[PDB]
Amino acid sequence: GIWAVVPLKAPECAKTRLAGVLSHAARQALFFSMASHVIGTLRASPRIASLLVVTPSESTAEMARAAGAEILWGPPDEGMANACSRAMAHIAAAGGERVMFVPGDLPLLDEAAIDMLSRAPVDAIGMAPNRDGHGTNGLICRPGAIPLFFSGPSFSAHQNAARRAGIDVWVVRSREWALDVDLPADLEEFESSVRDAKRRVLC
Ligand SMILES: Nc1nc2c(ncn2[C@@H]2O[C@H](COP(=O)(O)OP(=O)(O)OC[C@@H](O)C(=O)O)[C@@H](O)[C@H]2O)c(=O)[nH]1
Ligand SMILES: [Cl-]
Ligand SMILES: [Mg+2]
Ligand SMILES: [Mg+2]
Repeated sequence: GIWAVVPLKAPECAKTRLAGVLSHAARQALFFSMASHVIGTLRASPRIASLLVVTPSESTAEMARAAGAEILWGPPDEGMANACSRAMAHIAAAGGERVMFVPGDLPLLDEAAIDMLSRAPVDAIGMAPNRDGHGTNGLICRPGAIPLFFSGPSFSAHQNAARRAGIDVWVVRSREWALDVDLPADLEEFESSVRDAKRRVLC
């Protein structure tokens, strides 16, 4: 009985840390591409009972419904932590057993990745770090086990929240969880695994 929660911005103010290397339109294109991939991946997962997108944008909300998500309104520019917290409280009020927070910028995410994080015991915090190992690209818990600390040194914050509460932690590290696209270096790493995949799978 896992609810998946994908927080998503307005497309006109998405991936601001790529504004040096992509145009306004190139950032919208990458934002939508990655988000319907994340949403579509969770939607096809036999492990995801329900799928909620949190967004302030009619544009984002229509794309998300079309990909099969239910929609929760959030105000703009509150950050991932408060958008996920809003959803967690709605899901908790509504009887939700477990919730998995997944950002919309994981272009390599697969069924294998969802399955592994969903195999954390119900009474633990499941936690998937980013490539530099300071951030959090997935967390699954009982609604209300810890408060949320997404963005910045989030991995540290989550681990410390679990320690304080004496709650077990299951860390899941993989190529597919770790690469979120925020920075130019991140986009190039994405581009580079997509060329590897032409060669390995095709030629
Ligand atoms: N509804 C709502 N959605 C938002 C908002 N702010 C951003 N998001 C979404 O939260 C997700 C991650 O934003 P991003 O800039 O990639 O965060 P990042 O630095 O990688 O760190 C987050 C997490 O991965 C971590 O490492 O702790 C994306 O799907 C954003 O669109 C917002 O105020 N409202
Ligand atoms: Cl974004
Ligand atoms: Mg990110
Ligand atoms: Mg990140």
